[PDB]
Amino acid sequence: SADYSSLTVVQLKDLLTKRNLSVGGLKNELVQRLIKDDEESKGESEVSPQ
Repeated sequence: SADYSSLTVVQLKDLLTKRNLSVGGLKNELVQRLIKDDEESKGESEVSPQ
């Protein structure tokens, strides 16, 4: 999630291509995009109480 921001634009763009993510956004956009996708895959915090 944070390691992405540490990577270069080319590096981030490469990971996005492999992940099939939009690389049109700025570096920060690429980081949040990878962060969201990674968090979403893990399940993310979302439950419906009853």
